[PDB]
Amino acid sequence: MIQQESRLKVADNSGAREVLVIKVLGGSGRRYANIGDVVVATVKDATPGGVVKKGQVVKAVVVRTKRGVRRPDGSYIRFDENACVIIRDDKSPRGTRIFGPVARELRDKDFMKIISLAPEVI
Amino acid sequence: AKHPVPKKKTSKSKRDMRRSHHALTAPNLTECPQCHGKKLSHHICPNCGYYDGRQVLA
Amino acid sequence: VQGFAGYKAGMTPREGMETVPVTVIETPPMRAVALRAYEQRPLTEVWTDEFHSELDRTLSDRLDHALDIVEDGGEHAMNIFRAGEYADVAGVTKGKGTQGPVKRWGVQKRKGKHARQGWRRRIGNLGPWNPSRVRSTVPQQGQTGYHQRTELNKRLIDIGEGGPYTLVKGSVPGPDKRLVPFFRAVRPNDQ
Amino acid sequence: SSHRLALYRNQAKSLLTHGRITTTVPKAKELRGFVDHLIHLAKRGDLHARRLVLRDLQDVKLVRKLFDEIAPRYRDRQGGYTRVLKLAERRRGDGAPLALVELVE
Amino acid sequence: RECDYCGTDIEPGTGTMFVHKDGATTHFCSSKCENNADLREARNLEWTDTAR
RNA sequence: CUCGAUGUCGGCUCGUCGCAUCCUGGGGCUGAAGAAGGUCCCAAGGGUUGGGCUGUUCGCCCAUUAAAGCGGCACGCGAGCUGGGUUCAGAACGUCGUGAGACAGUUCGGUCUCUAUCCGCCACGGGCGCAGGAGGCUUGAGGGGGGCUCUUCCUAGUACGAGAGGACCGGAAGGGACGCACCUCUGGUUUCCCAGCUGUCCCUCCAGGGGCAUAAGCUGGGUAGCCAUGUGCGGAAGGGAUAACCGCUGAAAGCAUCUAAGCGGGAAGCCCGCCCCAAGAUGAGGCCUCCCACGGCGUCAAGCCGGUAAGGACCCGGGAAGACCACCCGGUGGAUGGGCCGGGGGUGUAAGCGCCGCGAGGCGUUGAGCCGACCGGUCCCAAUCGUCCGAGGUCUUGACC
Repeated sequence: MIQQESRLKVADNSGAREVLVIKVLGGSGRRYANIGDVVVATVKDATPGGVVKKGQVVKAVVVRTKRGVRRPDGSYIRFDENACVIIRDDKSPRGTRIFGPVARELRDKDFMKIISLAPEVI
Repeated sequence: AKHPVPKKKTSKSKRDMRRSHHALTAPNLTECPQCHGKKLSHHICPNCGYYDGRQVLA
Repeated sequence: VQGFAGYKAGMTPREGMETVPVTVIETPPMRAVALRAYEQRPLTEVWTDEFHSELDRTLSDRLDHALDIVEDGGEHAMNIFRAGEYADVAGVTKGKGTQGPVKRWGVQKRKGKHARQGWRRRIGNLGPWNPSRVRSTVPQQGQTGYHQRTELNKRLIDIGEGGPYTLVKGSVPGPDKRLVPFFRAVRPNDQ
Repeated sequence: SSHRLALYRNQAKSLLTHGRITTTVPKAKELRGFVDHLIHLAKRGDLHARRLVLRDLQDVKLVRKLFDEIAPRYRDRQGGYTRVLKLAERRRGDGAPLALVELVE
Repeated sequence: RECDYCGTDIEPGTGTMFVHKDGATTHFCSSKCENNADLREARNLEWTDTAR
């Protein structure tokens, strides 16, 4: 879910807007970017040059996908949207702030940073 | 447009051999319920009407 | 009979702690027919009639403990299989039939611009020019649905009697409910 | 589809009229259940029931005819109000083992 | 709640919950809630736990 | 060899070898401490990704990765597509030519044909066989499938280390692509199951319907089976024989030497093991459980007849069993179809009357109505009655009662 050139907005403020999905990060084969996962895409467009800027080589992760995530709790969760957050090699966000909620996940795959910044984590 | 067609006179022999596996097998028919005669195993007829009920003619 | 086996109950998951899906399996003790030994000479299967009532309508642990229940009179309740264990079951494929090299065998078909052209399903090729006619290699529309399927790492979770029946860890019994299931925990790795 | 029905239709129709026709194996095997089913409705017997049965058959005369007429002659049993009987012969050129079916009586 | 609002409902002692942006939400239910609700104004909603 | 004709680039798919091995293990080497590289010997198992621009391969560029291998087989594949392209006539430029035409200079567009016979491959039936006639159960020689991997943690920040770093060895967990299987949960189906709808023809006027509006006219939704986006699971242990590679015991060379002989070490690799066939492996295998010597005919009549429901069949009724076939369960002492009946599931409270508003409608009765396969009762219905075929126990030798 979310590869080639599927797009997804920001919720942090890094200075973005939306981003194209190059590669699913992990190792060869692999074909999917599911929240918690980390993506190798770029700017489809970003504010008036906050700090990022349109068409900027990038690194972001998974937190919002209407693909529906099956919670080990035989439960089910999804969103009206599909987007995520940028990052500093060091699985570290940039956006100083968050936006739409997210999912335990993150925690499970490292990121607290946002985990709490988040307005609400579902 | 004959891409593929035989290539060597089929050989009567074989040929027929082919046509070999074929064959018939007489109707398994039985004998009348009381109609007395031979019918199509399971049915009344231009001899019957019966079975158990007179559902026919003659 | 060296083993233990019965038929497919069905599947459903539910509960646990995180939650988990399994499958139900029917089988008390389907009696005990002789037992495996090649002693003094060739020995394998005898038959001192003691069966059902219809059956003549057609008329060393594993096997060992057997001796236990196969001499008892015949039958032999199933379930050493206990709390958290790995037998293995061999279902019977599934009358799926003769299909196109499509699902029968993973393969990419008629692409786009021709991925439709009232075109479609149908393998790509056979053998080159010089090589030589054909290989027994490339499968074919190799029918399916009938295979003597099965698998491994078959973990059983729990069981109870009310009717001797078993709960399973992930179903995929192969064949369908009311189907022929045989289990074992063969050369287990999770041991 | 629209044809499966149609059939059942006219066949269901014609039949009730006579109560045992001549169509091939299957054809009959089905016109049964259905037609059959229908019956079970003439049995229910009422505003509704009728509003259905007809719904398909389309035709006072009958529709009523059965609901009242036959229906009764059946009010008692348990489905089966039909006895699908295979036949001895077969339509020509073809060679189809037709067959006959009636309202078990 | 009330499938957020969708007073109808669907899917076992678990169910599921959709969701929107802004820390906003949408616990959920059936294919009669969804679509509709996912495309206009709740108020106006009838059938269910709104225009009850 | 082919011009009584072998259809030629790249692509597609389907791949198959090979090793000079890209990733992967095992090694010896180093100007190797660690770690990471370099050098070369042994091993092909498995595996070796998305795009871009280019008709292209090639190639450069973008993000990965352990890796992103070299090459075979007419630089595999057109009776399997592709058909861009170079390579029909157009026509263009440029270009030479008095010209006509012209060009491995370029540029637009330019008819790839339904019926496989054989051999061959994948599959399923028919023989006939395996010398009593019989249904049920197993062995597997021998074949076939499958083997990869990243990362995270303790051991440990301990060996090493001036330091920034970073181990063999030993052990957890997750994940990637992949394959077998499977619906429970999830999602896609759902040609009529259920519901709303506009246009119209019959319907009797209203209501309540009906085809058609594809083969459903349109929209919302929708079991059961199939099927992924989803479920289990798998590629392991371990055993034996080795590569390279390392040693021991010790000659011939009274001193040394892995060495000919003697004994061990050591690999994702071979053999075994794990699944998948499978004796038509004519060496027709084992075993248990049934059936007994019938008739008359010239003969080693091992030839013609009733048989033995031992037993099977055919015909019927049924199956995620299925092209046909073969294969499975049932054949009224039946639950096998349908039918009905409860049960679930599914559509959103019906037809009618009722009560509010001129009307449109609403509110009620009423979670109504109606229900396609899902779970299970009940002989309403329909598998009646009937046939056919089937054994007898081939020759020699001996071992025991």
